[PDB]
Amino acid sequence: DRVLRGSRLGAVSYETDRNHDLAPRQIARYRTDNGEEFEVPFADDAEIPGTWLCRNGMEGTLIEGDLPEPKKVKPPRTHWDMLLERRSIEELEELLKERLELIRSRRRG
Amino acid sequence: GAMLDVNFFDELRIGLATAEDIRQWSYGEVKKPETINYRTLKPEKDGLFC
Amino acid sequence: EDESEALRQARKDAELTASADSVRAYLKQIGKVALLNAEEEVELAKRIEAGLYATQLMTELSERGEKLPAAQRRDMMWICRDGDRAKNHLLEANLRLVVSLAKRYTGRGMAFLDLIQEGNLGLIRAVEKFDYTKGYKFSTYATWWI
Amino acid sequence: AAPVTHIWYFKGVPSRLGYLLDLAPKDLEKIIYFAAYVITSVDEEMRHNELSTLEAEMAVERKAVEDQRDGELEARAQKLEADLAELEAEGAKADARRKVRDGGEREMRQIRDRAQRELDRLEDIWSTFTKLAPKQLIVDENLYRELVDRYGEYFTGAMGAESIQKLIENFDIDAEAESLRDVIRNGKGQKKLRAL
Amino acid sequence: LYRRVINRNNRLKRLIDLGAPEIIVNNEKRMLQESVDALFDNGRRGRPV
Amino acid sequence: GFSEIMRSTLEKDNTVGTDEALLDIYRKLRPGEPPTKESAQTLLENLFF
Repeated sequence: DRVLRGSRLGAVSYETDRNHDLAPRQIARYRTDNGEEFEVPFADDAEIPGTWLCRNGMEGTLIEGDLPEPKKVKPPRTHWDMLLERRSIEELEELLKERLELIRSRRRG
Repeated sequence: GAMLDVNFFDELRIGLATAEDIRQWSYGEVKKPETINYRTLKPEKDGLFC
Repeated sequence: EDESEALRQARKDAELTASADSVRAYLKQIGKVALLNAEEEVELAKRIEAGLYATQLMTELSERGEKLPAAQRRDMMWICRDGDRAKNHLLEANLRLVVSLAKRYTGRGMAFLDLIQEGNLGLIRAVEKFDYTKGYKFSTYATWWI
Repeated sequence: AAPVTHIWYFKGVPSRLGYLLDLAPKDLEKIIYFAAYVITSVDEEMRHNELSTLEAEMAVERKAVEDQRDGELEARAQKLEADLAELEAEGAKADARRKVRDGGEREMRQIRDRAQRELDRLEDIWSTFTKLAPKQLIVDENLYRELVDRYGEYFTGAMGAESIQKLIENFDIDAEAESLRDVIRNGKGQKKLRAL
Repeated sequence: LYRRVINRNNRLKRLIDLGAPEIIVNNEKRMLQESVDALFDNGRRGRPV
Repeated sequence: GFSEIMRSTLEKDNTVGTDEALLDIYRKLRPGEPPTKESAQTLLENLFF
């Protein structure tokens, strides 16, 4: 019960498109693992991050020898962990000896 | 050839594009099936509208 | 009749059909393995836990460990393979339960096969966290996760 | 996460993948939609000498098959003499005292029927392994699994767009086009039209 | 269509990294293949989406 | 009896037996499902009656 008037979620300004001066800027050279190089022009006064998500789609590091060592998290949950939270070492060793005796009796009896 | 399309053309070559051309055209790899944040109506990170 | 390989050849030649609908293809695929009872589930769960402890013990004794005897290392690898064989067997047994549960969440939004796949992933989690000493049936625990 | 075939080069009025690889579209839909395995590669010399060694293996296995068959025959003769002893010494009908004889006879007939069917199975898998070749489809999953877990050497075989990519990998257009030029030079009839 | 391809690709990656039997992974790969074919030409092979 | 067409088809039938007809009906109408002697017993009686 209205008029179909659409608008994309974003504004359109118009200022002076001058290219004679800009802000000064650096260029950081990022490198992924598979021999790729990438250039990302940051500004001058900009804290350049040691890692970066590259255009290729993989997390590339910075080519300067920073060596940040971010100390990543543990692998979340294993089947061994879900076994160990409900069993104990001696009971698992008991079932291990049970299956060892069964494979022995199947092998030579 | 041309990429800024100055209306000075003499050919239009079609071709069967390889994966090395596909990942050379693209600017970033989309990796999430999201379009727009439901509350602030901003384009989501790493979505189809990032 | 019931013999002389007429009906047998008919069933065999009708088994090797196209079945272009992917749901019918997957259902004919999963209607293959034999269903189990509680004793088979008990046996497979014990074999899975034994194989998991054996491969964790071999992971422990791999680094800084011991050049084990040949029989001990060989049957250690045997138990390590048997655990994964039992796990694949249990998942392939209960695929049909995942299908029978996910037949009812259809008709709204998602397609059928995606619901089947998400049920399969929940069944993976249920067979990872299932316990046998509580004396219950496997469907009783697995329905929650699925 | 896994390769995918473009639909314009698989499902056309000429299927271009089928014309390139010389496959039937009925077979191509079975390959790239996970309905049938396809032999992507095979060995020659390993098959050449294990032809002799594995036919010796096959003769050994079929000898053991026939040993179990005549063991079933001997057990049938033992149970048949037991039926004779429990039939032709007491008071019974002359047809009812041979009803167990006919039951044991039909039991031996169905036992050798089962034995001949698995004999046909072993002959089939051996002949198929001898006549193995690339671009060959293998329907009947059980036969492929038996062939793989017996002869995991000598060949590889996959199923799907990865296998199609392997077939396009192991491919030369020069010798294929030269063979096709030879066929349109010398051939006749239907094969000339197909080669064109 | 893009969301269906993204969903099934992420689920296939998770199934491969998780370690699943051949039936589930084969069905997931044929699902991804059918989704990309439906993206490029819906209604070409089989029932249209 | 009078129909030359019907007697020509009844000679060109190449199939004798009710179950022999039922397995052909089931294998051509079903195809992709293994036949059994209770399914063809019920399939035709489900379709038209």
